[PDB]
Amino acid sequence: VWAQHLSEECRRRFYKNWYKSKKKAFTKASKKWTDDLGKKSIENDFRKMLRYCKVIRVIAHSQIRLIKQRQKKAHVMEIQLNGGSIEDKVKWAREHLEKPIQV
Amino acid sequence: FALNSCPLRRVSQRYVIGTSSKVDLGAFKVPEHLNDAYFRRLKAKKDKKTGEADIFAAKKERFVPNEQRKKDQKEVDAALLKVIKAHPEGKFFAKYLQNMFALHSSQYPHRMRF
Amino acid sequence: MPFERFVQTGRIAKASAGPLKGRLVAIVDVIDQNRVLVDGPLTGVPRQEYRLNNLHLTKYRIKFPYTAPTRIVRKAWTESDLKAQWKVSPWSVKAQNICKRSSLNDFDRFKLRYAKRQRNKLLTIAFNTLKKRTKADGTPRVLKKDRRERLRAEKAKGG
Amino acid sequence: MTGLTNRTVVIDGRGHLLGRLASVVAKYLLQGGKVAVVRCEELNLSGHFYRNKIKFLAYLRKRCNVNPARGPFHFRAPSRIFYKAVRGMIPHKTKRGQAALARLRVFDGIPSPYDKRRRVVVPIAMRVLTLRSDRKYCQVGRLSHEVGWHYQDVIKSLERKRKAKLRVTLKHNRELKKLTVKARENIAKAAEPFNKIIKSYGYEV
Amino acid sequence: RKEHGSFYVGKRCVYVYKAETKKCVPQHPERKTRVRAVWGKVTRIHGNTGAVRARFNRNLPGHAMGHRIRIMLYPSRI
RNA sequence: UUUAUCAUAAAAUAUAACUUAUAGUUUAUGCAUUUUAACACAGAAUAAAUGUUAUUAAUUUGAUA
RNA sequence: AACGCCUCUAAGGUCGUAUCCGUGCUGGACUGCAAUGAUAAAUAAGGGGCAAUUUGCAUUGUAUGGCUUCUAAACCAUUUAAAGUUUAUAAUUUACUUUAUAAACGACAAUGGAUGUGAUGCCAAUGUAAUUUGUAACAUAGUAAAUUGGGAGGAUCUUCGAUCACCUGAUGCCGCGCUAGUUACAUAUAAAAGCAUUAUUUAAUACAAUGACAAAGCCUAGAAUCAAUUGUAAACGACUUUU
Repeated sequence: VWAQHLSEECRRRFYKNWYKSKKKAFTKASKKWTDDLGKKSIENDFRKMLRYCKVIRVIAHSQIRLIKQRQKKAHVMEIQLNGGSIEDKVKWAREHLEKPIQV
Repeated sequence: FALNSCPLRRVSQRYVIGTSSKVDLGAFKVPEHLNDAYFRRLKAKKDKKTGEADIFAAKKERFVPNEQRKKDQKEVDAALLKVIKAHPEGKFFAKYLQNMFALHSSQYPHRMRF
Repeated sequence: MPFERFVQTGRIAKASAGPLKGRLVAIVDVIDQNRVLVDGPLTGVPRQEYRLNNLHLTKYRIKFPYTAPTRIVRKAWTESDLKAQWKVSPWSVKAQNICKRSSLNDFDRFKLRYAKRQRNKLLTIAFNTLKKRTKADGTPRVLKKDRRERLRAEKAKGG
Repeated sequence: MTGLTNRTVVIDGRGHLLGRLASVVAKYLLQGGKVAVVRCEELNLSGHFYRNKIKFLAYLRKRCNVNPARGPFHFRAPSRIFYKAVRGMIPHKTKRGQAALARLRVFDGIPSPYDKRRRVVVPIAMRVLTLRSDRKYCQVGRLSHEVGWHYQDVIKSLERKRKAKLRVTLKHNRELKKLTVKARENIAKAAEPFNKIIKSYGYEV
Repeated sequence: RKEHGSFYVGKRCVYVYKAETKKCVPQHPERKTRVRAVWGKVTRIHGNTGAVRARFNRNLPGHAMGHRIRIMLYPSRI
């Protein structure tokens, strides 16, 4: 499950040429938060983690343009949450979608 | 042929599987002019009895089927059907011929009391 | 001691694997761990010995001395009346697929296995014979109580 | 399905001996076979555990010395302990006997449709027809755990998942037969119905 | 067992398979020719448990191992 | 051999009394009854089962030709 | 315990190594597996999916002599070659749990099978095969189906896995077509003269599967690489980056 808005710094792992492109990721499959979805799209996709899964890991950017490099293209990383009763882990990860976490 | 769509044809004992018991035919006439020699294909005279004649392909000279044969067919299948309904309807007596052998569970090709 | 089959004189045993297959013999004595004597007068088996792995045991003891000759086993075999109470033994009916389902000629089969469509076409339409929660009524049974009036009253349709 | 018998013969591995179930299956797979053996963590091995400990621990020290990666790859599942057998019993260096292990799928912990499809027992290879009293046996469940199989309690919890919903699909079916034995009552006056089958069975009435 | 495969001795077994060509007409009762058959005849018994040998017309190309041949039921003693 | 007849033996277990034992049983620690697979060669009687002699009934038996 | 007794052992439980096995760590079924994102050019026309596809041609795979079919509904919940299993019953109890009492089965014939283990089809014919055959009379039984919102429901390298089966709100009225039995009646079909017929066993019907064409609406409007740059990298490729 992805958050709907993502930084242009950090939709840049998904491209090997970004100047050249038309910037079309994640343009389609981020409309799932704007359709009905409450019976169909995403609340099912968060139901699935409460029941089947055992390990919930979370996906994070790094705001690398604060680092002043010539790089401008992010680093995506799966961090595992480790707090109990994975009913918690799906609500912790549903809170902190699109919101920063600092060291 | 009325029942099973099968005329008075002629088969070997090699191509046939005789079941256990009988059907009673105690007073059947078996109208003995149905000889083996009586029923060749008649014939291919190599052309139309004139001797040394012409031909085009795809002739139909072998299968009417015979008008006299349809009188012999309605004689037996009259008299056979008065018999075969009067049997005790067992496994193979009345509507009981009419289905297409392919066998089933717990039974045989090997070593049966067939 | 849950009183299993005992090899004891003369526990009545029905043989399989050897040439006395299908014969109800009587034990007379014990020769070995693995062999016994055997004597069934009424079932037609004279006094042999027999490999114990071949004969299987039934619930029928009968009393003789262990030194008995056949004539007094024969006296005892009829006196306790085995012959009538064995052909009703509760799975000696299940012997008789040997006399009925074994080879079941092809002057038997079709009739005996065409009625299984007769029986089943009257069984599947004996389904949705339903009580479980619907009851009542499970719409669209506005139309089907007319069909279900032919289960209850049944004059004439619904309703 | 349809084939030389079906397109599968599902065998439960529970309670069977590892090498008699192998040479039955490697013979049948060369007949044109299609087996699919499930529950491989349950195959019994003869001898006690410290007999088969030592023998699997000797087959893993056989590695190449020049470069160990080339040397015998020692697979540690239970289903690969058994698939290793059915390659000793198959001509696996031929294009005939390589299509004979490509009929063999072998699973350990009975998944995905081989949990509704009927699976059968091979009484020639059962333990309790073959192995005596007093004789200790093993299971390939604990052999693979003590030689490094990291998924033993994975599949034990997955078993209890499909053991648990088996009780939901039997209590669907235990009462449903109770409907049939009531549905059997209304047909005793069908026409002349049951007489033609009961006169050849009758032992189940 | 060997009394079982002693039934089939003498039966014209056939091995049936397919090929890309027709190359031939329907000459006797209608022939499409996509199906090839090598006719044979079962000869004797083989195993001690009911396998069987069969001499064929040509000789069975051995990528036919494990593929079905059809033992016929004709020519039949009863 | 086996079935069968004979005469005696001598009777080693099985039908065929009633002990005691055993627990479960009742009634007031015993009895009353119940299973004795505890079961007193505990007895009678029977099997003359077993023991002796002899003969055999479609004279019964296989293998070997 | 054997072996009236002792005994670390025969059955059973334990204590336990710098060893062994695993984790941690490095490589990754070279090119395994899962998740995911985008899905072209054009925007006139096209190209690309949806798709059973609806519309034909035409092939393969097949049940191949109408169906030598099968079903993709179960037989323990540590185990024990006598080992015990079911069944009611009474109590107990989430539970066929637990317990008692009583049964059956006597490791047979049988059960390794057809309980065809939600009870298979071997077909609606009321003449059934390499096509389908019609209509009344009588008896019981009495199905199968098609349109609308909320829930609970389902993931093991999948035969189609953001869908999904049941169930309630509720739309509605098939009242289209059920079937079994008894009896009557209405036709059509079917016969390849081969009378010691088989052959490179066709093939259908149907099932399913693509394939390609003119045929059929919908949906769709991205990238990678090279070249240039970088210097976290460098023999070369390759990797990290940038417009």
